[PDB]
Amino acid sequence: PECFTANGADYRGTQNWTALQGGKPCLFWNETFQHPYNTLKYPNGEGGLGEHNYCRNPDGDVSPWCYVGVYWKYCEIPACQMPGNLGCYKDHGNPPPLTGTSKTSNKLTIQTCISFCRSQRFKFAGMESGYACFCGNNPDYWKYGEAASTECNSVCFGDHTQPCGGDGRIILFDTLVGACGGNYSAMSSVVYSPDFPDTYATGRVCYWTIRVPGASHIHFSFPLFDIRDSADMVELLDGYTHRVLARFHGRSRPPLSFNVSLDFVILYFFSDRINQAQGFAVLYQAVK
Amino acid sequence: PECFTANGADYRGTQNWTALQGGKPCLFWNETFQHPYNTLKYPNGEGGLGEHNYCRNPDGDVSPWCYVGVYWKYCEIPACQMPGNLGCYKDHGNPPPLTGTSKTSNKLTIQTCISFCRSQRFKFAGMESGYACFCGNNPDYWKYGEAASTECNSVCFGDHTQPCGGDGRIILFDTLVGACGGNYSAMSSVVYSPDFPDTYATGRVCYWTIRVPGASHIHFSFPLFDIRDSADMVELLDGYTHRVLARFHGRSRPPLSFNVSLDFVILYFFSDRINQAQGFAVLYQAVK
Ligand SMILES: *[C@@H]1O[C@H](CO)[C@@H](O)[C@H](O)[C@H]1NC(C)=O
Ligand SMILES: *[C@@H]1O[C@H](CO)[C@@H](O)[C@H](O)[C@H]1NC(C)=O
Ligand SMILES: *[C@@H]1O[C@H](CO)[C@@H](O)[C@H](O)[C@H]1NC(C)=O
Ligand SMILES: *[C@@H]1O[C@H](CO)[C@@H](O)[C@H](O)[C@H]1NC(C)=O
Ligand SMILES: *[C@@H]1O[C@H](CO)[C@@H](O)[C@H](O)[C@H]1NC(C)=O
Ligand SMILES: *[C@@H]1O[C@H](CO)[C@@H](O)[C@H](O)[C@H]1NC(C)=O
Ligand SMILES: [Ca+2]
Ligand SMILES: [Ca+2]
Repeated sequence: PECFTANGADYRGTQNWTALQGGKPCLFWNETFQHPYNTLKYPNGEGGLGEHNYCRNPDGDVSPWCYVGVYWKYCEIPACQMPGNLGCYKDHGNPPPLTGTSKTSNKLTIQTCISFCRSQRFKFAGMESGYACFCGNNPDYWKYGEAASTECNSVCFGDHTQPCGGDGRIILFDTLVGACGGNYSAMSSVVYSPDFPDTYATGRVCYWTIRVPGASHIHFSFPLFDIRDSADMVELLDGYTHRVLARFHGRSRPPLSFNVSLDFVILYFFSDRINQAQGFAVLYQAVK
Repeated sequence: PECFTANGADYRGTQNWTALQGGKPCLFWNETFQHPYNTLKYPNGEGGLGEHNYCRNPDGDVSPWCYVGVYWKYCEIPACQMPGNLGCYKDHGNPPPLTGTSKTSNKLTIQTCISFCRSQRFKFAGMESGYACFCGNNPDYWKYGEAASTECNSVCFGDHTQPCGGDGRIILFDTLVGACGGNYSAMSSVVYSPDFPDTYATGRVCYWTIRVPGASHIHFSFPLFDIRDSADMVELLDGYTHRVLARFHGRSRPPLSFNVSLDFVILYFFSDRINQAQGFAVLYQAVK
């Protein structure tokens, strides 16, 4: 996976066509001087612009894009799909792709939808048309077929940096995403900060247990780590002893990655009441 | 103040009469071998027993006591009254000492009463008879007079380690006690962990601001510090910069005391979801 955000703001791969099939080539960011976004407005490489023509998302749009009057287009990047975004699917009406429950909200975000469905004990949450939230446990949310991820790019009504599906198009998420806690026993998975992909709420204490029977060690990486405060903190505890193995906060970041020689770890997050930020994504991989 | 707990479990002063006036002298704990409590059952000085006859509370009774068939008695120790316990007062009925609101609860504790009143925006909370909670903003809760603190020693129905008043006797607390947050501007005050004097709840994030216009420094001491986990933590932040000045947790305790050369500090507490403990009491004293 090359993206651990919902809008691929963290994408830093080398796709430079709007689509791998039938796409247009991207312009170079160090020559797009007519346009708002180019390397001269953003020295220091902010949002990943540089001396290339690779798809990027520097302005908080819903997906990566590039300059190509249609002077820019979204890129359809298959590897850029955060873990837990299960895809964009067609919704032909009756029955719907998820059959559990639904609501509409003028402030819908991915997480407010996810959160609504999770509450009600549903496995899957789907957003359509920017404002409609569908929940379900149905395994066959793909019933009407997959759609290009670009057909799910309506802005969420509550957050314009986030995609919320489309007309007859539903963007699907596992409701574990951004839960405040959870048990993980898979060989490898990703854990997101609470409320992800919204910024994390103030005053959260959340922990997740990672227990992989038979592991000799577990490898941790933090492909996303955007925690604001010395007071916000992410901690890994030894599961058996509760000893704090590592403490990360806004002023002491994680190495690319590191290994813990345990089969049982507890990841804790504490959020203060000062400033919120995008949060984190931790990828763990157990090794036998 | 010689006690920062509600039952004086932390009292370590030298009173060895049950009362300073008309009292009986206490027996020595290193010769009370008939009794459950003595220095041979508790080597390592637990609950402050040693080679003395000083009032102590090693068994989680509601107040300090000593051996003197009435073979033991509570001690009436004027200095042992935690900051925010405003005293024990007479209640002669109509009108009551606090006139705001009331409830009864089979699980009453000091904090559940305090919490109920605070919620409703009352300054004062009072417990009577072990089970009755009274709230009020009335300044004259002392209207019927003070009583010996020993007349307020009914066990709280929800916590037998805590006093909850008596028949016609009300024990009074400032509702700031154990609040999850607050602003302090006094020259000196005490801040307690959340839910104090109950053990702190799991999953709390609380902060209190101490801002004393014109202070050159603020002196902090921790006369009580009973935090269980490496994962629970108390932190002091610079108010202007939010820099974490000191981090204390279950495995790294505070010095007797220390000074911060600021007029503006934020005290933060984070409580994990593993084990709770009695909590803390921080005494600050600003200096000009
Ligand atoms: C895409 O970028 C690569 C550099 O990674 C470059 O070799 C190639 O010229 C690019 N293709 C197009 C059409 O820009
Ligand atoms: C921008 O950078 C590319 C890749 O190095 C370079 O080939 C190109 O000529 C540059 N264009 C300008 C206007 O700097
Ligand atoms: C972590 O785990 C693997 C063994 O599975 C090891 O080969 C690799 O070098 C380790 N990485 C670090 C940073 O220790
Ligand atoms: C009280 O204890 C003090 C020691 O601090 C001792 O001098 C004195 O003998 C005691 N008085 C009584 C009656 O025990
Ligand atoms: C206990 O300690 C006191 C104070 O030191 C001492 O005077 C007394 O004789 C001791 N009694 C016994 C039985 O050890
Ligand atoms: C703290 O403050 C006072 C000045 O008000 C100073 O005299 C005292 O020595 C200080 N204590 C510590 C531990 O610095
Ligand atoms: Ca924060
Ligand atoms: Ca704890």
